[PDB]
Parts: sequence; structure tokens; C-alpha cells
Amino acid sequence: FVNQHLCXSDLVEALYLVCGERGFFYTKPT
Amino acid sequence: GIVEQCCTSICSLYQLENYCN
Repeated sequence: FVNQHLCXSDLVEALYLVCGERGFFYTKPT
Repeated sequence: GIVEQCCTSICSLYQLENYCN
């Protein structure tokens, strides 16, 4: 894998490929 | 802080796939 740098646009883009339709939902407020 | 160590730093996909839910 590459440096795990994830920021919103990439955060979701990550869980999107890492999870996908599996159902991913990162946090934000908590 | 999944976004912290990940956005404000680096993290591991393992803990990232743990959010699959």
C-alpha cells in the first residue's frame, strides 16, 4: 500500500475502495 | 479520530476496513 494519507475526499475515497458497497461510514464530529 | 491519524497523519488500512459498517 502507499502512505495512508486520507483527508475527507480521500477519507471516503479510501473506505470506498477499502470497503465499497460493504457499507463504510467514517466519522467527523466525534 | 479515524480522520485525524489518517488526514492529520498516516494510518493503516486494517483499522480503515474496521469501519466497514
